[PDB]
Amino acid sequence: NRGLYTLVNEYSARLAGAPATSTTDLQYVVVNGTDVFLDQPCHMLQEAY
Amino acid sequence: IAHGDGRRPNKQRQYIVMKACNKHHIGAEIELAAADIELLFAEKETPLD
Repeated sequence: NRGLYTLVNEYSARLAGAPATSTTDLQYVVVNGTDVFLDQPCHMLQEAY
Repeated sequence: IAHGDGRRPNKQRQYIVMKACNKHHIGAEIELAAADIELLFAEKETPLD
C-alpha cells in the first residue's frame, strides 16, 4: 500500500508471500530463513506470465 | 565459513585418501635359428668362413 520509496527498500530484503523451494523433489513451502536465495518478481508487478 | 544465521555452524572436517598401484606385464618375443647358434663358435677355416 505504501509509496515506492519504501517498497524498494522493502522488496530487496524481506521474505516473500511464502514462496516454494528447490531440490526437494516436490513443491514444499519454505520454512527456513538461512539458505533460501530467491527473489520473485511476481509481486510488485502482481502478474502471471 | 562461519556465518551468522540459525544454521548449525560446521565443525572442522577431515579426509583420509587411500591410493594403490597396478601391474602391467609386457611380453616380448624373439626366435633364433639353429644355424645361427652353431657357426657362432667355428673359426679360421677359410675366407668363406
